[PDB]
Amino acid sequence: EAVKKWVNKIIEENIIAVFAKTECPYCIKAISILKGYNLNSHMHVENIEKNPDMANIQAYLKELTGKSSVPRIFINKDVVGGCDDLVKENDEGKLKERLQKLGLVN
Ligand SMILES: [Hg+2]
Repeated sequence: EAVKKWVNKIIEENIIAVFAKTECPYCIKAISILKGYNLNSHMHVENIEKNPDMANIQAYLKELTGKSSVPRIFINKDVVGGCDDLVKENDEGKLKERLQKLGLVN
């Protein structure tokens, strides 16, 4: 219950929520792509490897998204997925569309 509520609060209180691990190039790449849209002010990155409940958090992320791996990326509570999903959305114009709908890019 407590772990789920904690994860939920991160997803619900930040428009852009990224769950990450320590020194992971795909975490770093995804976060850099998002900051390249000047999303810093509405982004929260949570390092779940530096957490005693990493496995619980990952299991819940898999319940929510189908995958336990990080990075795990949510935008306005919608599941984006991992860095590869973000790259696809970015290259194909979907990411910009999402952000436009949120007033985050003009
Ligand atoms: Hg990627």
